Amino acid sequence: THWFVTQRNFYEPQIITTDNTFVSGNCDVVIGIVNNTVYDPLQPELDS
Amino acid sequence: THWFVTQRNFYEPQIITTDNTFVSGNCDVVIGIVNNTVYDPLQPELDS
Amino acid sequence: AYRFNGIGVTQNVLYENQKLIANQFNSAIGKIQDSLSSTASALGKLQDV
Ligand SMILES: *[C@@H]1O[C@H](CO)[C@@H](O[C@@H]2O[C@H](CO)[C@@H](O)[C@H](O)[C@H]2NC(C)=O)[C@H](O)[C@H]1NC(C)=O
Ligand SMILES: *[C@@H]1O[C@H](CO)[C@@H](O[C@@H]2O[C@H](CO)[C@@H](O)[C@H](O)[C@H]2NC(C)=O)[C@H](O)[C@H]1NC(C)=O
Repeated sequence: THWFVTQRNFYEPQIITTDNTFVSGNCDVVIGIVNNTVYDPLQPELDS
Repeated sequence: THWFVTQRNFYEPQIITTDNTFVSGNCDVVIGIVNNTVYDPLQPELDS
Repeated sequence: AYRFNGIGVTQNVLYENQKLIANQFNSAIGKIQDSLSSTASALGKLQDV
């Protein structure tokens, strides 16, 4: 039901963030891509 | 007296930060763990 | 994606080129058949034994 990111050799699920991910191109370019929230720790830290 | 972090193969110490470290779990689990203040490079940049 | 990452070429270099990579691979496997169809001289390493 919920998406995560994890180290391939041992299941330890992590929150999908811009610390755990990087970007290239756009959503039209990649085969098999899906829709999901990418969180960012800087957001509550600015807002609070 | 002070806690630093360095690469394994040549002593080049640094202040411990959330850029130098990653988090998992809590202080119960890790045999032989210690305490120190982790610096957060975002806080002076939010506050100033 | 991992294979390419194992040679320091980041995962997205596969995904931004995936059908091109599969065409290069399909072309290369095709050329193996034509090479092995043409001649026995490649298998000298076995026909000598
Ligand atoms: C997928 O993972 C999420 C997050 O851990 C699970 O959702 C949580 O479920 C527990 C009960 O098991 C609740 O206490 C949490 O409040 C839920 N959190 C959120 C963000 O929804 C979810 O149960 C897992 N999905 C499946 C099918 O197991
Ligand atoms: C790290 O610091 C914590 C406090 O943040 C220490 O926790 C105390 O531990 C003793 C022994 O179990 C307890 O008597 C106290 O009640 C604890 N205090 C709190 C606030 O939890 C911990 O011992 C320190 N550990 C090391 C290895 O330095």
